[PDB]
Amino acid sequence: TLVTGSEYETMLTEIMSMGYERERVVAALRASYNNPHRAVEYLLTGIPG
Amino acid sequence: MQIFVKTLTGKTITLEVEPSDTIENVKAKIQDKEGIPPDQQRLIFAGKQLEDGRTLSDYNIQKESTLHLVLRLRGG
Repeated sequence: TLVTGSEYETMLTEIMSMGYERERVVAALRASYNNPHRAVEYLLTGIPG
Repeated sequence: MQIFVKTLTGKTITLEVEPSDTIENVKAKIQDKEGIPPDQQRLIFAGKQLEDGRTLSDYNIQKESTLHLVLRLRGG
C-alpha cells in the first residue's frame, strides 16, 4: 500500500539505475500509464510525442 | 568468477561464470537456475544489450559485475 507519487519516483529510480533518468521513465510513465516496467519497455520502443 | 544478475523484481541471482563464456551460455545458466526461457531474457551491462554470440570478455565484464535482466513478453 503506497501512494501514487512514492512508487512513481521508485519507478524512476529502478528504471533509472537502468540508464534511464527520472524524466525519461516518468514521462515513460505518462506513456506507460504509471507503470514502471512498461515505463522502461517504453524507454526502449522510444519516446514519441 | 562470480557475477550478479539483478532482475526487475528485486531478486538478484549469483552465477559462476568464466569471461570466455558466451552470452547464450549465460542465458542457459539463468534458465537452469530460475527457469526463465532464454528467448525472454534481455541482458544489460554498462548500457549495452548483450548479444548471444559474444563472450563476457568482449564486453570487459570483470568479477563481481552486475548485469540487469529485463524480460521480454506479451503475457503473464
